[PDB]
Amino acid sequence: LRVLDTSDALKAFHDMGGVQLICNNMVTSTRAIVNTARSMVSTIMKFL
Amino acid sequence: NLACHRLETLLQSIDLPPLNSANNAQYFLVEEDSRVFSAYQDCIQLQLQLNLAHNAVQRLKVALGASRKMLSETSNPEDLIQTSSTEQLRTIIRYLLDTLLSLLHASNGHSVPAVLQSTFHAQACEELFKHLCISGTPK
Amino acid sequence: SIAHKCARFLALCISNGKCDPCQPAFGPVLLKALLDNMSFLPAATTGGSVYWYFVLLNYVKDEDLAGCSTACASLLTAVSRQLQDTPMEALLQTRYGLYSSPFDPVLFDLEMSGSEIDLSDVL
Repeated sequence: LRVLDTSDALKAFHDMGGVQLICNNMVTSTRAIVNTARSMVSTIMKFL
Repeated sequence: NLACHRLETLLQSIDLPPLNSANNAQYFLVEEDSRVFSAYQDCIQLQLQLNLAHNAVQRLKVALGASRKMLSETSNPEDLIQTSSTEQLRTIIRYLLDTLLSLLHASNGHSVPAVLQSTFHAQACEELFKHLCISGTPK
Repeated sequence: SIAHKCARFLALCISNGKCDPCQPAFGPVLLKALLDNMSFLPAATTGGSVYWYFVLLNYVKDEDLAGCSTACASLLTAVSRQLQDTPMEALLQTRYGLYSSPFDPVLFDLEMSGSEIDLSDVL
């Protein structure tokens, strides 16, 4: 965040193709990790 | 009437998200619960005094020389089932299930009569659960 | 009081059943009387009266089982289709575990002894 304060920082990020790589990171990360948050199952198991 | 009405306005003052009854159960484990509890306490207690007072005035009116409601010979059993209070309905159901359990134990574990076994077919059984489990008491 | 006295008197008539050979027993005839009076149960007025009625029925049902079973089955069908006849009460039951209808004013009787239910012991 700090190194992307200036406009030129964003411009250079776009120039050397960082956005495509981060989008790829989105695809891999979203496809990779499964949700670990306490779902409905834990709620229904809480009072048993 | 005014207490139960305020209870109605209280329950109408509850914001309703998309229906996820899991969250409704999650609410057990907030001041709203206590205030609805108090309002229901007042409404149900006031119903209790109203009911005892009505029973007392009916007793007094009968003792005065009057008579209670008379069952006419032309009365259709089905409409008086329909024109009977739901509380009467639930109570008498509980009694007659007690009676049916007594008959079942009265068989001493032997063969249940085949008439009721044939009677408790799929549709009748489905209809009785469909009508009771959604609305009936847990007991 | 009247229903309880009548129940006591019929019980006494059962107790002294040293009937003559030409005298039929009191059991089956009273039983068909209760079967005849089956139809007016939802039109009754007093919880204790019908309670004692059911006490007598429960005692004397040993004589015949078919007729009472089919009659009560008809009652089951009728009162089951009738009982289902608002979302607010169900909402209170689900959200708060609070079952008794607050808007319906009429009650019939109270049960009270000093002795939800956990069904683990029941299991």
